Amino acid sequence: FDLNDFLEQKVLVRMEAIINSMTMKERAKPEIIKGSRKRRIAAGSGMQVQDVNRLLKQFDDMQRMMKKM
RNA sequence: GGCUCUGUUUACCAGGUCAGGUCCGAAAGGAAGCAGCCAAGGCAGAGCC
Ligand SMILES: [K+]
Ligand SMILES: [K+]
Ligand SMILES: [K+]
Ligand SMILES: [Mg+2]
Ligand SMILES: [Mg+2]
Ligand SMILES: [Mg+2]
Ligand SMILES: [Mg+2]
Repeated sequence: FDLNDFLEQKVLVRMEAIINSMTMKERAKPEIIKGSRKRRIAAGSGMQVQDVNRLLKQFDDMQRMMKKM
């Protein structure tokens, strides 16, 4: 379960936008998204880095649930 | 070394086109710009000079 799976699953638009600014490697392994990539993704999606942090957290909470359920 | 062909590789760090998202505007209209793709660069094989 990665960001591609989360992608398929104005807030929803904002969330898809952040994923749209990512490279395929970032969507496949979100853990590689550190400071520099967050900044690139944020500016590229018209968001603030804090918005990218919230999206990544939500993705993480979902991945954790899927791993279980 | 150079050029060409072919394969492959490359988040951002002055290229092009820029979906989505963003920004300015009441609108008409504009703008910046990530991903992708393209170009280009990296690593090689081959050919030519
Ligand atoms: K090549
Ligand atoms: K682009
Ligand atoms: K952009
Ligand atoms: Mg680039
Ligand atoms: Mg550009
Ligand atoms: Mg648009
Ligand atoms: Mg408006």
